[PDB]
Amino acid sequence: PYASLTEIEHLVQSVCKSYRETCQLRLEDLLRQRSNIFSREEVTGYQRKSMWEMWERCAHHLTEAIQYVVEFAKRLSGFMELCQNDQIVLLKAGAMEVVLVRMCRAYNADNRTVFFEGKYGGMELFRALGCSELISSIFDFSHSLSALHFSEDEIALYTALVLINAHRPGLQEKRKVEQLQYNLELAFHHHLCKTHRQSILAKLPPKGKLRSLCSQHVERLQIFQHLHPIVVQAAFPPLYKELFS
Amino acid sequence: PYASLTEIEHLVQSVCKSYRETCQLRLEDLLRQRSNIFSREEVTGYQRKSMWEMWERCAHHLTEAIQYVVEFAKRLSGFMELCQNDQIVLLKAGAMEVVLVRMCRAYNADNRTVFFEGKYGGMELFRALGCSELISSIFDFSHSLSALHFSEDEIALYTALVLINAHRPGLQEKRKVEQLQYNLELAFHHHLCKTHRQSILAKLPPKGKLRSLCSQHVERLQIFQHLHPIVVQAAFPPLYKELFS
Amino acid sequence: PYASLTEIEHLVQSVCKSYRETCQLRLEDLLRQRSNIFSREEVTGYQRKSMWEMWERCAHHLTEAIQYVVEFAKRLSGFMELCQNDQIVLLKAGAMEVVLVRMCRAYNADNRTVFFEGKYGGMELFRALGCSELISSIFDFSHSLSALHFSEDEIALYTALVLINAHRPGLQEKRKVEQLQYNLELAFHHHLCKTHRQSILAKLPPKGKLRSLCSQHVERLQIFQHLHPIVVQAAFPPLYKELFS
Amino acid sequence: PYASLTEIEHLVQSVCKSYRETCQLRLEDLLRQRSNIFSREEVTGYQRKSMWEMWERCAHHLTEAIQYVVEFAKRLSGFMELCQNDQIVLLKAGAMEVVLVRMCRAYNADNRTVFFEGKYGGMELFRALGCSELISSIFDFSHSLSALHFSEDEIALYTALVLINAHRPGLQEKRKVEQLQYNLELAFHHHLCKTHRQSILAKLPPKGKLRSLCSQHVERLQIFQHLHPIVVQAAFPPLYKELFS
Amino acid sequence: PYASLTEIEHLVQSVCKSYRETCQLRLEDLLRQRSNIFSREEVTGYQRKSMWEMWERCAHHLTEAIQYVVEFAKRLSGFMELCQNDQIVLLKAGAMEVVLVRMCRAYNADNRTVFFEGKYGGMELFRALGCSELISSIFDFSHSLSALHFSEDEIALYTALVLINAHRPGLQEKRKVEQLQYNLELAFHHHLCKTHRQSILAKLPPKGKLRSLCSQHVERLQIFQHLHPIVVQAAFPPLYKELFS
Amino acid sequence: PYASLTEIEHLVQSVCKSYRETCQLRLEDLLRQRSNIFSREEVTGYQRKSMWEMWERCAHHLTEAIQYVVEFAKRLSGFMELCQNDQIVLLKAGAMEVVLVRMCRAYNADNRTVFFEGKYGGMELFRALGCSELISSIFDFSHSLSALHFSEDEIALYTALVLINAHRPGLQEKRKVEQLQYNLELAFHHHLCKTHRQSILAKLPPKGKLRSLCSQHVERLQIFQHLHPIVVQAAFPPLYKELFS
Amino acid sequence: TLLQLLLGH
Amino acid sequence: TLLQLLLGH
Amino acid sequence: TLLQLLLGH
Amino acid sequence: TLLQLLLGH
Amino acid sequence: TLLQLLLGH
Amino acid sequence: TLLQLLLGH
Ligand SMILES: CC(C)=CCC[C@@H](C)[C@H]1CC[C@H]2C3=C(CC[C@]12C)[C@@]1(C)CC[C@H](O)[C@@](C)(C(=O)O)[C@@H]1CC3
Ligand SMILES: CC(C)=CCC[C@@H](C)[C@H]1CC[C@H]2C3=C(CC[C@]12C)[C@@]1(C)CC[C@H](O)[C@@](C)(C(=O)O)[C@@H]1CC3
Ligand SMILES: CC(C)=CCC[C@@H](C)[C@H]1CC[C@H]2C3=C(CC[C@]12C)[C@@]1(C)CC[C@H](O)[C@@](C)(C(=O)O)[C@@H]1CC3
Ligand SMILES: CC(C)=CCC[C@@H](C)[C@H]1CC[C@H]2C3=C(CC[C@]12C)[C@@]1(C)CC[C@H](O)[C@@](C)(C(=O)O)[C@@H]1CC3
Ligand SMILES: CC(C)=CCC[C@@H](C)[C@H]1CC[C@H]2C3=C(CC[C@]12C)[C@@]1(C)CC[C@H](O)[C@@](C)(C(=O)O)[C@@H]1CC3
Ligand SMILES: CC(C)=CCC[C@@H](C)[C@H]1CC[C@H]2C3=C(CC[C@]12C)[C@@]1(C)CC[C@H](O)[C@@](C)(C(=O)O)[C@@H]1CC3
Repeated sequence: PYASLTEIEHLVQSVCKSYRETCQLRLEDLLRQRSNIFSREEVTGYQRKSMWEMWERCAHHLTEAIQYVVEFAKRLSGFMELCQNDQIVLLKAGAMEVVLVRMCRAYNADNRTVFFEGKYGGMELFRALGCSELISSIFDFSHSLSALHFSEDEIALYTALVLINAHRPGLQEKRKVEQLQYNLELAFHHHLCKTHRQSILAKLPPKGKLRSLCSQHVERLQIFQHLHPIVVQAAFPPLYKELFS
Repeated sequence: PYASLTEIEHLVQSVCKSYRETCQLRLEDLLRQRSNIFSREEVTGYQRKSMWEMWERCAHHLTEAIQYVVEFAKRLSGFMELCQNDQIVLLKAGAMEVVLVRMCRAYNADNRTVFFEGKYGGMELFRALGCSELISSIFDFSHSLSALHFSEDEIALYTALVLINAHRPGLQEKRKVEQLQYNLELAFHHHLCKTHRQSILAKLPPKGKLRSLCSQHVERLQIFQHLHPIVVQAAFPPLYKELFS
Repeated sequence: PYASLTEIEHLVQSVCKSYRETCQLRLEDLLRQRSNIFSREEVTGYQRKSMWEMWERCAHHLTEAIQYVVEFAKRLSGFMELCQNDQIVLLKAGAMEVVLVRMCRAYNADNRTVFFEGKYGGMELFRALGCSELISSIFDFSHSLSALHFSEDEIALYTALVLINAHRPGLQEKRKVEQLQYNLELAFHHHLCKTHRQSILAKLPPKGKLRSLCSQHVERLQIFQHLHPIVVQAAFPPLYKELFS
Repeated sequence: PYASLTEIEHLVQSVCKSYRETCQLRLEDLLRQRSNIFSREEVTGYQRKSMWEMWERCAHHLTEAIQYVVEFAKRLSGFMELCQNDQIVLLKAGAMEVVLVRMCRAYNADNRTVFFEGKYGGMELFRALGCSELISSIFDFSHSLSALHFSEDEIALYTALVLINAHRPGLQEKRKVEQLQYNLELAFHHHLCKTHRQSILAKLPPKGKLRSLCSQHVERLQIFQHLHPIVVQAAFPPLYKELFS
Repeated sequence: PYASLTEIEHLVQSVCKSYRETCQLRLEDLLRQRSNIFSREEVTGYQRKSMWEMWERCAHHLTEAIQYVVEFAKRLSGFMELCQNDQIVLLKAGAMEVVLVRMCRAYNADNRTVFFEGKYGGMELFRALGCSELISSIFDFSHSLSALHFSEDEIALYTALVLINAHRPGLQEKRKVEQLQYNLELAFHHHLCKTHRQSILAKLPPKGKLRSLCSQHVERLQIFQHLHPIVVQAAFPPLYKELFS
Repeated sequence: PYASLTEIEHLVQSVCKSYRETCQLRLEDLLRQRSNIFSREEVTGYQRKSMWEMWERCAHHLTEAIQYVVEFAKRLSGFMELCQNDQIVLLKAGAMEVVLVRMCRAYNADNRTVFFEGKYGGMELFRALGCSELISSIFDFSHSLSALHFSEDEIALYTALVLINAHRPGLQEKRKVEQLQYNLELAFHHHLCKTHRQSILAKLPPKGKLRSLCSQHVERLQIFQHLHPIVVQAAFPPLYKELFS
Repeated sequence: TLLQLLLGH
Repeated sequence: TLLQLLLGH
Repeated sequence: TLLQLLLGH
Repeated sequence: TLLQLLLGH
Repeated sequence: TLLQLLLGH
Repeated sequence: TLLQLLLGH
């Protein structure tokens, strides 16, 4: 060792804490409600809702989580110390990525159900969206993640790396991000070895898997932003509009 | 691992700190005075004191320690978060148990002497109590504990588990205690393995050993509370009276 | 284990932090400027300066670092708790020792250059001092240290032990220092084993090596304090004068 | 530490090896055939077999495994060094216990199927036995074990402790077994902490759970040994007859 | 953990031993001769040798090392258990790769010299080869490796993975290699975390870097095999001819 | 790490095994007989024996142990690989040193008794020797060692270092011993950190403490070799005579 | 109640 | 800007 | 006895 | 005294 | 074949 | 020599 161990196991604690505070839903509560499923009747009610409702509905629920991700970023060690521009670039292109990762906690894999609006629901509540291929791609993603059996610490560190990405275009102080990214990579790897969990590094999904999903989302949005342009202009939360233009 | 290591080694630190602050006597001071013994003359002075003095005397010294145990409880992680009722039930039935454990620090096993009123004294200062069998049972208990050579961290974690006991009757939110107890069990076990001290888990005295002692105490009290009812009503500290009715 | 692990790995963190805050120059900045060398012209400018300038110059730069060492001491765990006299004795005889150790961070060993006044310079900037043997002895010392490839944590703990020395004469509460020194020795050794860096304990330079250097410095000073007595009286920083009389 | 670490992590290796050699079926082969199930037709064929066939059939398959358990015992460190009598007592009362533990490797919990005669079959192949309550009790047992996700090392060490039991009646050199049992307990516990798997110690099934099953087996046998006494006398393998009289 | 730790830290020992026995030159001997350099006169003697000598010379020295690599393979755990065809495919395409890795031990990076024919020589002994670009590419490769400061254990495990590559074309039982490769990947990664050396995994050179070098070698050979076809047919060692056709 | 961990934890095992095989008395047997003391009558019988008997007696018992130490040396890793001369020098000057260390296992510190001729006896069985100051010095030495609570592994490694000493005069291949000594120092230190027993390194007795004892022995021998020269010539075992001339 | 006071009930 | 507001730009 | 045989008694 | 000042004596 | 010989094919 | 014998010199 040449790097300060005290400094790196400080970062591990800092990241895990910043996530712990901005974890939105506490896990024990997310788990105990896994026996709280949408009835066959309730599900039908969702899929016979209108596309411009299910979009407006989800776009609010999404922006709900995204807000917490922003808080995570702010409390993240050495994130604010970055340039104001870079600070935006990472959050804008990365916030949606983080949420998709966080979903695996609200996703039970035994029944392939996500915790949506109070209860667990299947892939087909979101039938009314018209982008039911992207939904399947999302559920498949959260399945692979749920298969890895992440700890809450590993979620904390993984999502941290998801946000801090120097390979994101538009970065002014790129070299500044590279350094921060590396220390977080070191911290993640150290914690995995501290816990014999090094095996999952290869099991992690490719960097392009979330590149696909997040862009596939903004693709189906531009469709909706054209079908119901006045709806997204008047109803959709501004933060959502700002991020997904 | 699936549980958050950062969360569990946080608890280990939290418990050890809460004890460290409410340790009453600091250990180095408790040790250096082990060459400070009651003379043969002094001892006789104690055993020719009156039963209603030696009881009133000890009942104050006991309530002195018990007060510190209450502080330990308050500073204990997630103790206050429990129900107000349960909070009382655990403390009432458990405070006396903790003190008996803490005594092993003020008990030198080479000479079988306890640190009482400034100096180390034998089993027979407490001859004047009339319950000289319970005293022997107590000294034997603290001997077995002293034989294990606890660390101050292990005392901190052991006593924590002694207090947090979901097997105590009268608990409203019992399931709440079970969860807290388990995390403390995990934290204790983790720290023992971190220090190769796992061996002592089997060496620990049974849960009923302290059930015996604490009840054996309140048994001999009811005798005294009947022999000298007016003494305990007027002299004995209220907190003692409240706990041992 | 019998000592509290939580207490000892707390000290390790406390020491590393107190150094981290009083590290004067941050290391990454000290490293990136290793390609910033004094030109052949610049060097000549230094060695044709007057002895009473190069002494007055360095004596200010030295007192600059020494001030930071004093801050390190104040923030050092359990240093202030020592006697006021002892507090002075350790700092006075030890501050110069610490600085010599800290120099190895500002010393590149590939070219044998020290970071002096904005750039890296060789052994011969200090030719104008007249004590060019002591300078060589110093550079040789920082070379051996640089050869060990210290971590920033190991610097933090080593320098801590350098300051806390119960073998220093003039100590009132010597036994008090011995105890503090030991806990720091334990903490250092624990951290080295935590990091497989135990090998360096034998590689460390003898306690007399710095005894030589620091006294060899005050020896060449008394020469200068006699050659230019009015210069040191009027120009040399008071803290320097106080420490090296 | 006071016990020889080298000696205890030698035992851990010795036990794991002795099991590895007598593991009967290699695990990777046991796993890849989990997609090899008995058809609805095949199952019916089993349950319409005669009780005296299904008993004679299983009693041979059981004695097949029991033979491997005996080899495990012989290769087990310090088992042969025990008294010849004790050597028999442990094996006789314990061999059946070990097999029940080993079954959890041939038991898939997703479908509640055991690997029987080339394919995986449900609880109801053994309907023809007449003791279909014991079968359910067995499948429930192997489910709880399968829920713990044992390593092959943990199986090796657990089964070792199952066999080495000083609480078994009829032991001559009981104190000799106690000592061997303890070293194996230490070795097991050490390996669990080496792998952060200490959590499972409390998750392990009670000592009486297998006391129930093994005796429940010999109970239903005495029924069959009375219904078809001539069958068990002529067909049942001698080793089976010897162990279950 | 679910994989057998005892099994994986057995493999780590097995690989390190198989290398230790087939390490050709022992390291301490390779190091002490680093002050044994070719004189300016000697070097000229090498570069004025004929191309058909320097090729015939090196092709023998290369086949010398390659023979040891074959022994390493044979003693490698679970290599012989592979198919006879696959056994050849891995060795043929991989032996040259391993040697290039092993060279970093006979390469001093302070002076950029390789241990050739008794002494250390620079990049320009091999001027007479005509492929002096490949030589530079090789020296650059061994420099990067020498920069990582491998342990002898890490060389043992790295080279093992270099040989065991399921991405090599012509493999019959490819799935068999994938499994062996993975266990070796796990073993390597485990040992790196055991030694806090996980950092080097990212520092390792790409899989194509050696693909370049080994093919770049066989490319310049076909040139020589055409310029001096009768030389390679009569002088070049058969094993070399067999591998590089 | 740069040294091969696999190589160093191999040495740790090799040394511990070589001692384990040549441990003379097994420890559990040495401990259980601690309640087997010489009666007041028996002791008197020893001290009224003649000086030339008690010397001849002990000189045989000593040579008994020394023979085992020689076996330890032979089985010690890389001891035989040393020069034949050096091999003798280390054994001759070091065998007596090792035995004095091994005595701490046969020395109970609660009663200050050594296991001599079947039972535990005090310092005063050896009154008849006339060198009753050396005896006291020896008992004091084994007390300090017994105070450290060595493991059997730590005895194995300590005694190894006691024998392998390059500071012994008369060494031909001294540099060869230095290298072997260092690897053993590394192995010892590694094992202590593996077991959190690093604390004892400073607690170990100085190298001169055994220099004193062993020479103090040969000093009192020359007295006896002059008082009863014909006794030592005819009775004393040749190996003893050879070592202590 | 005194115990309740010591806590804050 | 809303994102800028959430941070403090 | 068969069990005794399997061991070596 | 300056050193005493820097500490707080 | 020489490589086959070195192994044992 | 006896010591030499014990080793093998
Ligand atoms: C067009 C669009 C937006 C399609 C996406 C539709 C779907 C996939 C999308 C719309 C709503 C959104 C959602 C989550 C992520 C994906 C999902 C379900 C999760 C589960 C992530 C974790 C948060 O903690 C938690 C629980 C919360 O907000 O509390 C939410 C609950 C709501
Ligand atoms: C009828 C009764 C009450 C019988 C009990 C009599 C005896 C056993 C009982 C009466 C007084 C009591 C006592 C302690 C526990 C048992 C004991 C001695 C200890 C040592 C625990 C640790 C505290 O830190 C410390 C040092 C303190 O108060 O500072 C006390 C000192 C006084
Ligand atoms: C007569 C005398 C005083 C002779 C000493 C002359 C020489 C050896 C001496 C005079 C000035 C002094 C010096 C340092 C230590 C030795 C040295 C160079 C270092 C490098 C230590 C680390 C500090 O962080 C740093 C960078 C700083 O002040 O920022 C300084 C920079 C200035
Ligand atoms: C009356 C009786 C005997 C009732 C018991 C009936 C049932 C429960 C019982 C009869 C046959 C028996 C059996 C096993 C244990 C329980 C079970 C199924 C297992 C799976 C243990 C692991 C061995 O490795 C393996 C695979 C083998 O023999 O290879 C066997 C396969 C056959
Ligand atoms: C056309 C060709 C073959 C060009 C390659 C020329 C050059 C690069 C090539 C020709 C000879 C060859 C060589 C080695 C690898 C590369 C190198 C130098 C090393 C150093 C590897 C480690 C072995 O342990 C050791 C020491 C040995 O054989 O003992 C050899 C010594 C000889
Ligand atoms: C003049 C002389 C020789 C004075 C020495 C007298 C005394 C100190 C000396 C004479 C006999 C000798 C002795 C031992 C070391 C010191 C001691 C007692 C020990 C205990 C070491 C460990 C061996 O395992 C063990 C048990 C054995 O031989 O089995 C012996 C038993 C006999």
